[PDB]
Amino acid sequence: VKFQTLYNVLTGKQHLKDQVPVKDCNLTAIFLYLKRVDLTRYTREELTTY
Amino acid sequence: PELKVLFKEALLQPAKLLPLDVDYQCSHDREVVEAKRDRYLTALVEAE
Amino acid sequence: RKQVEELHKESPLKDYKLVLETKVDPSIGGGYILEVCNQVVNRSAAAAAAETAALAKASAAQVDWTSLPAAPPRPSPSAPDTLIRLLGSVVDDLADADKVEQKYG
Amino acid sequence: AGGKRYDLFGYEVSVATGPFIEEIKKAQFYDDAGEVIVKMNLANTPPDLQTYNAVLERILNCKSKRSQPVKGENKFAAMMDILEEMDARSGIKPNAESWGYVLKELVQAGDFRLGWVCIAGMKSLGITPDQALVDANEANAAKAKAAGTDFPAYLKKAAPESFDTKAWGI
Amino acid sequence: HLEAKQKIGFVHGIDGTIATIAPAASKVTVPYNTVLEIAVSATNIANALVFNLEKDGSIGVILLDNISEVRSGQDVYATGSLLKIPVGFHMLGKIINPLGKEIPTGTKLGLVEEMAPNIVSRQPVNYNLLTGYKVIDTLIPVGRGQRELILGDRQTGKTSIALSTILNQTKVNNEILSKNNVLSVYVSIGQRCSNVARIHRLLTEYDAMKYCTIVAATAADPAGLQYLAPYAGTTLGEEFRNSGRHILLVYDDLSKQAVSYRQISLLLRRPPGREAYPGDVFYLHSRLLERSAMMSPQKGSGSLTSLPIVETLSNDVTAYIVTNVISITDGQIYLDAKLFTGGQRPAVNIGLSVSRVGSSAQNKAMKKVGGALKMLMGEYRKMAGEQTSGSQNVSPVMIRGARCLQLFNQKGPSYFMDAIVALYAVTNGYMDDVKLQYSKFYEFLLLNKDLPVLYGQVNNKYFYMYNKNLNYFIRYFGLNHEILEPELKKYIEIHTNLFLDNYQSRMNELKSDEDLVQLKNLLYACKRTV
Ligand SMILES: Nc1ncnc2c1ncn2[C@@H]1O[C@H](COP(=O)(O)OP(=O)(O)OP(=O)(O)O)[C@@H](O)[C@H]1O
Ligand SMILES: [Mg+2]
Repeated sequence: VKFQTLYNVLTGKQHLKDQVPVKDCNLTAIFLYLKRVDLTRYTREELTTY
Repeated sequence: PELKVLFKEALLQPAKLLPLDVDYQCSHDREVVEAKRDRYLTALVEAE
Repeated sequence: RKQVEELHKESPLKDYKLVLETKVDPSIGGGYILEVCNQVVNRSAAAAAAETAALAKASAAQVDWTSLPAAPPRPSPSAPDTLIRLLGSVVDDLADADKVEQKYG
Repeated sequence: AGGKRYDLFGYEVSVATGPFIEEIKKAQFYDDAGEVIVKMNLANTPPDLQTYNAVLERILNCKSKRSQPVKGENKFAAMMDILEEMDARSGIKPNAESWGYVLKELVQAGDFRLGWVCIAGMKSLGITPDQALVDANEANAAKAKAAGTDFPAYLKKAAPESFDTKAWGI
Repeated sequence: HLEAKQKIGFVHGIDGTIATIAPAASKVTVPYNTVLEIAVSATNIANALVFNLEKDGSIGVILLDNISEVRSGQDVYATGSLLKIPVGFHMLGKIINPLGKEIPTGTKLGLVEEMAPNIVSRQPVNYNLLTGYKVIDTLIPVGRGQRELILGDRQTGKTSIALSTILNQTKVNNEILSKNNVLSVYVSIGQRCSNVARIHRLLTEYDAMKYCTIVAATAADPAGLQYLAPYAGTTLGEEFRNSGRHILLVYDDLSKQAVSYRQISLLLRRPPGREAYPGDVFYLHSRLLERSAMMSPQKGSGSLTSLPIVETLSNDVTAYIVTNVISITDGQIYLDAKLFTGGQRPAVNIGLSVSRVGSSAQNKAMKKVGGALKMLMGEYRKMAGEQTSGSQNVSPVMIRGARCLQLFNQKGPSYFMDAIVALYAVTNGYMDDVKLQYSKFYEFLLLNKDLPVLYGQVNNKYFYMYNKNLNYFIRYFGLNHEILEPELKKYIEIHTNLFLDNYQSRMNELKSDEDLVQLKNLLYACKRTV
């Protein structure tokens, strides 16, 4: 059930409250797309700026 | 001259001045804390 | 049987004899139901499934995995005086800006 | 305790307060002291000045109102609402020890203007403040005056000469 | 494992919320006012209370929940106990049903119907309750245990007073110890679910939900549940009352509870009475309101305040339920549709309002200001009507009265320090040279800003407004004390002078239409933020 909900969050079919973004740190603390999560760990500003 | 020494010390250890542990508990995501840190550094450079 | 006459013993009257009747219910296909001394006990698959589902379902609803950010408590700021000495005007602006930025990002 | 205390109705109340004071002194979060008083009034052992002073000592010496922190907790508002309870509600009048704990809290917190208020209240009530506290109060005042921290910054900011709901911070 | 269910019979007839239960077996007994569980389905269970037991074994029943699901052939079982609800600290922060069910959003069982304390268990009140509004805290004081009525027309400001009173407690409760806190319960009867959700979101916004709980009996919800809700809120409060804690309780509103009881009675063909009501509605509200009391030190010195709400019709206090509640309550807060439409908000009519007990609980610092403003308003009510546009007058009475009525125009709860000083200035004439429309700005600029600190007039030693912990010295010593009085006078004098010189003159100097609109916007903002 919860695993299915996690899979739905990664799929984007189900979203979090108050429009919270999906991140590995965010996901870890709650509990091709996966490569995008590991990317999500790294700071966005650092990636774009550098 | 004391004040100049304090600016040099503050630039050398900007993070030491802040309470890192409190802010780190508080922020769910590290990125938020990082943005706060960047703004403080820029403000000190503008001050001097 | 054991449950039957034990329930008959728990009853206020036990001097009287005990008779047992058996019936069939289409709606429920598992378990039995027993009635003695105007006391009913339900031990059926529909009823049992509903009870077990209530425990699991209620736990699942309490967890509320979907849409569950975690926010820690905030202590007093206790900002150092030396910081404030260097830039008193702006540091105030930055402290107000921080909270807004935390909510937006 | 040969003296016998009575309620407004004339019923007898018990002065035996020692075990509750022992519970207060053993506490490490200063809301449990209030919980002690709540369990104490139910036993018809209405608080005495010694108990309120133990509560004040507990508020001062304790680290937090509770195990977990609280938004807006102040040791001073507790150590003054309890005195309002002492004087107004219960009729008991505080002593120099009570105000002394209050002034210790104000000195630790760095608030110096309210420390002068506490000093003047002590003096108007015939109480002699401890000079070790008022000297530290004046020292904190000198510190705040030297660095311009005598007041916050948002007060000394120049006001908007033009009237605007956004400029006035509303 | 061993748990069993006791069957008392089957349903025979249903009529709306009411029902009749036929016994299954002779020589079976059901106790009176006991809840009964109807076999709705294999898992779903209803709940229903007895009101009469007949010679024939037939039982009258009031269905509290799941009336749409009840049918005739269904089983009926007996719990064998009174109607009880879970109560405690854990129930706080949770909107719930009267029975105890939690209504979701985006061990200790207390009795619903319990006798009120006797005269020896009670006590005259000594501590106040701060509604956050100046009219109430000044002239219509509210003690803890003092149940004071709110009367008003539809859309007049009745619910907002109770919500602001609940919200005002958060700022204090976080500071002081938990014993002197004011927890709160809010019973909504007959109200729309959207309004309850808005109330929940607001209380969660201001972080007042941790101290507050809500009982919901909407207009769509059945009638027995609406009749039962305030008794359940009183049950949630009685635990904190008898446990030495204090608590507040709100009823929005008892005028709709009576309609639900009228449904229940007339569906049972009970002999009606005045204005269609059975005649026992007085007892219905008295059972509820007498439970609100200030308990004796023998009983913990706790408290249970009650701010009920009642809907008049065309400003008529001579209705039946209104007088029935005034005959029970220890006061009255009369809000008027005329003043509400006339911009005065809260629309309290001081003449038709009174607090029979709050003078004992009022703080001395507030007591003196309230005596002064009471004299002032008793003069103002006469000086305003005696002229009837015969010839205007420029006297300090009418001036100060108009200034103070503008101060009473208040959108949300105010702090005690913020409440006194603004009225001290008017009673003592410091706010006489300013204009009417520039009173709110004055107050805002006095409290949220500090002109003396801004312009360097730092001659005062401690009296300022940026701290707000000075309130607890004002609450103990009083402003008329030798120490706070001169510094207060100097602060207010400097504020008046700097206002009249640097702000008011610039206001009068403005003549551009866009500037006047900008200023009116600022004044409407000051009318809210204060
Ligand atoms: N002091 C005030 N200032 C500005 N607006 C107010 C004030 N008091 C109430 N209102 C407004 O009046 C409207 C209704 O207020 P409230 O909810 O208290 O009415 P009510 O008496 O509950 O109405 P009803 O009896 O129909 O439920 C709301 O829009 C509210 O914002
Ligand atoms: Mg309303």
